[PDB]
Amino acid sequence: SPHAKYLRECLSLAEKSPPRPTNFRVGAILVSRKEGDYKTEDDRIVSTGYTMELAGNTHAEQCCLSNYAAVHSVPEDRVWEVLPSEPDRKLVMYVTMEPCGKRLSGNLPCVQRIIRTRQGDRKGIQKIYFGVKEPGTFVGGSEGCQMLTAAGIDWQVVNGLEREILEVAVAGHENREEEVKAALDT
Ligand SMILES: [Zn+2]
Repeated sequence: SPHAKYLRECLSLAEKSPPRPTNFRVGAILVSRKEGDYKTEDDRIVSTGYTMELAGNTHAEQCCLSNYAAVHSVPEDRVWEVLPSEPDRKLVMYVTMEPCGKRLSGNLPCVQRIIRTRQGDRKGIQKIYFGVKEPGTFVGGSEGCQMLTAAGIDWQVVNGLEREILEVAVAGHENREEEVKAALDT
């Protein structure tokens, strides 16, 4: 019920990303939600991010977590130590596209950044919502979803925004419109 609204807010974040010929403009919002029969009024925003918000070749999930790490004065790879881990609440990430499980560079993929948050006595991110079951990379596929399931992280596709999410994501690409039509065909 609130999921489409959160993904529209994610799409507005994605539009802050600079269009480039090889990037995927994505936005992400991390939410703390009461477990069970929750009220969206009681949601708390924990962090936000978008592709290339931070210098270099950064993804939306990466920027979302690194923003929180910077505010809490820890290195980005130790953000798991400071993310909320409260009784009766769960961390939920909304992101326009499926988190990637493979990156064409040496950078850690987004699903691994998500899985990393569950360490020690910290619950980490418990569920991912996204609007297109394709990663924010050229690879395509569902490897991100498979890695989430293998790690015990829930995920759910929210239908109805696929074309708009893709049009924004690949706005900087030479063959963007033909590429959108192919992704919607998939
Ligand atoms: Zn990614």
